Amino acid sequence: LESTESRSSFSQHARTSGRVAVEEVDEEGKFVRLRNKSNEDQSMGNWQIKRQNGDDPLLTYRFPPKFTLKAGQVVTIWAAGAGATHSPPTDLVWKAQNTWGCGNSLRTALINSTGEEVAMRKLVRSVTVVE
Amino acid sequence: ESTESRSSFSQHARTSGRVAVEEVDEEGKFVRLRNKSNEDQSMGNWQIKRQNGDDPLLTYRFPPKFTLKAGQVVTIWAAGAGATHSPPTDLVWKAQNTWGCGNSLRTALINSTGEEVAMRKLVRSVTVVED
Repeated sequence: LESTESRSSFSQHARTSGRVAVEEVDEEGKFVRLRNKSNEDQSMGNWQIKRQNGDDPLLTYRFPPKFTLKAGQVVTIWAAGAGATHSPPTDLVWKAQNTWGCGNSLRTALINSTGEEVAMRKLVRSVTVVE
Repeated sequence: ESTESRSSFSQHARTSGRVAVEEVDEEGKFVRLRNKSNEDQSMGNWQIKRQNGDDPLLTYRFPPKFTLKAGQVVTIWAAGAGATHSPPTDLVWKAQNTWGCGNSLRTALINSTGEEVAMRKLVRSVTVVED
């Protein structure tokens, strides 16, 4: 008998330089997925992923000192809470952080070994309900 | 070699009465309606009006007697999907090959006196940063 009405919007802003893109970001905070979209391997030892969730404190993941994402390949980095299994080279677990973080603005940035941002993907979700 | 895009996906939904437009296939194969209430809804001679941007209006007409029971769904398939007509859960729109695809899809439920009682509109935008 009650009427309902809502507007939802979900936007994805992506930017990539170099060989590796931030391909998929879990809205439920379980994982971040990268892909080497090139025909050459990418060394990613001591690269980082910086995660800015709104005004939440920055979260930073650091890759192993030696890690290679091969041409065409995907790596998924799982937060500890997701219950995934550490299985390189396709699946890595971030043991220190239980979630990548949830919320209406999630910015995931890939950082190379010298500290430059080389790719990012930002998810924004807005919802308004008629009252 | 650098790439950048912003995509957005918006859903505007409005429902009065017992029956909502629950899911609209972006590939045009089907529309699913849900009786969200604890009571049956008679929908004999109701209509679904589909406005895809400025494309010609598409109009589906329910059978002259049709009941969507409390809590239940009905999926209306375009003839092109190859579904099997199986009332009351699946109805095939035999004359019409697709619900239509595109960046703006508006699906409205019309009762037997011509009132729009529910709707769901899906909009997709994508902008690519220019060289």
